[PDB]
Amino acid sequence: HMLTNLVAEPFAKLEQDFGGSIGVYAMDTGSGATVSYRAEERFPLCSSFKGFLAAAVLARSQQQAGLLDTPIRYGKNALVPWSPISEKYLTTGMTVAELSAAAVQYSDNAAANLLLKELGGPAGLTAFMRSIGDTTFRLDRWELELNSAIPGDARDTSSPRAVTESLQKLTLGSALAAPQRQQFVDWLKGNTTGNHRIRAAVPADWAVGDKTGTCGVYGTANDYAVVWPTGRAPIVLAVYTRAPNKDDKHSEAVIAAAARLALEGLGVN
Ligand SMILES: O=c1cc(CP(=O)(O)O)c2ccc(Br)cc2n1CC1CCCC1
Repeated sequence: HMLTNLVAEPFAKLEQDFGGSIGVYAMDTGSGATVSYRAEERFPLCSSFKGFLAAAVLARSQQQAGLLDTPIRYGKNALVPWSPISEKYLTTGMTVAELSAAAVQYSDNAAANLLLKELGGPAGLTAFMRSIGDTTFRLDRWELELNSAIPGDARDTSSPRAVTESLQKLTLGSALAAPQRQQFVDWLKGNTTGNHRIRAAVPADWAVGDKTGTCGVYGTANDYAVVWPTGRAPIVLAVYTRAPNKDDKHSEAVIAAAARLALEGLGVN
């Protein structure tokens, strides 16, 4: 609740050094204690929607047996920049399960767009988020246009608090059936793109699943994670940044430092 104040001045100093805005929401699932800094502001999702995309695919797999094993074929024209798995299987195709793992663990853009098409596009993923009680999340566009991160534009945004609340529901709550919940957790744990973000703030003997996002403009980048500290209940957190100038650079170091301050606020140093 009021752990925010153990670290509200440290967050203001971090954001001043960064030269932009940092949004943080962290929840101790044991006590319900929370740390919030700009937790209600909108930040561009960038690639961070791909974790929710995989969760929506897993949800649909509860109603559509065989969905995950469905082979998907795609042409050269489906490849977009940063498609490091899907480019290796262009001549063969991949299963829905494989595309979901590529979208989560490599942030694969072709895979993301192919899975968006299966769900009925950005409105389809937005519908899934509404179905679990998230009224903040909006996806509007596809890869790569959703990365514009225009100041003041609500398109393709959510808030750190809504991302944390939704992540808790999907990974630890009852939004997915048990097998689907563990598959989502296992994809997040195998992510390869987040070593310099939240993961950099967590001890090596704690389990962590995360999903990154990097727009590449307006100092805009983010990460959300579930962390299993030993001997206590899991922590769910979201760290989002943006900056006023198109040329402003994101900082992975600032996201790690924000994650450290959120864990210090919850008393999990
Ligand atoms: O779509 C992505 C995906 C990633 C990996 P994540 O978003 O951090 O999960 C990414 C990473 C660093 C940076 Br700079 C930019 C990125 N873009 C936008 C680019 C503009 C053309 C090429 C893709």
